[PDB]
Amino acid sequence: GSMASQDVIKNLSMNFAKPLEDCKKEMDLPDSVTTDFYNFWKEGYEFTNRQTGCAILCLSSKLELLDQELKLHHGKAQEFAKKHGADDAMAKQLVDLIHGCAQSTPDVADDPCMKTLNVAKCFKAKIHELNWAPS
Repeated sequence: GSMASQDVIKNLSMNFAKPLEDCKKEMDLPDSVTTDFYNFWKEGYEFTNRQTGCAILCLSSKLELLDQELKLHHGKAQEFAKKHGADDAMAKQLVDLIHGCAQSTPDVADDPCMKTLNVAKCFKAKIHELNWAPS
């Protein structure tokens, strides 16, 4: 049921966010990133600023999920989902959601942080639409 899928997204989310303290101390990120992460799955929550996108990129890099251009490595992202309990179909669906969001969010501003935050907002909305967002 939707609760089982939510549990996969919870496991993914918690493991993804584990190194946030390390990222904050390495990059001098504002404490607003920690607030945005606490509220990441809260329905109707809007993110604070582009530094939350920088935090998402730092967490992605620590988990070796980014390519050299700071874009998601689709294969590594799929495998990350499977290691946290996604079946191959669910993992492929999650990567397709991120890919669709990235195609809707070209990096016109040469700002990987703001582009990443916009992709994350789009991904969050798609996950709520599927009732896959954990409380």
